[PDB]
Amino acid sequence: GPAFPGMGSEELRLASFYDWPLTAEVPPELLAAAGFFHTGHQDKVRCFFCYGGLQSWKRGDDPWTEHAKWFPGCQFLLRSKGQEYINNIH
Ligand SMILES: CN[C@@H](C)C(=O)N[C@H](C(=O)N1CCC[C@H]1c1nc2c(-c3ccccc3)cccc2s1)C1CCCCC1
Ligand SMILES: [Zn+2]
Repeated sequence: GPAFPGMGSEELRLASFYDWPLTAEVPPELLAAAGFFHTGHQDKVRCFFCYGGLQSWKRGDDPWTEHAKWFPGCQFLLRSKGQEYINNIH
């Protein structure tokens, strides 16, 4: 099951980005869709399922790609995107 079931809702995850500092550079819509919520500190986000954290986002970073790059064992990632997607990133 998820590490943090309370953030399993995409809508709740999106709401968490109200004070996101990088709206143009990395859209909250994409971050939330990819399982991430904003911690509220700097640009630090975390996946509700695997609890993997990511920071220091660069302009044009793709949340799903970074999710698969750093946390390829996440079951939310697997269910959402499939194994072929994860394999291709590695
Ligand atoms: C360029 N794209 C971005 C999204 C990215 O790849 N970020 C990575 C990342 O955040 N990682 C790598 C796996 C672990 C994670 C880290 N999280 C933290 C946190 C952290 C703590 C709580 C929540 C979120 C992040 C604090 C200090 C260092 C790291 S490295 C690295 C890349 C190399 C420079 C430092 C960050
Ligand atoms: Zn995850």
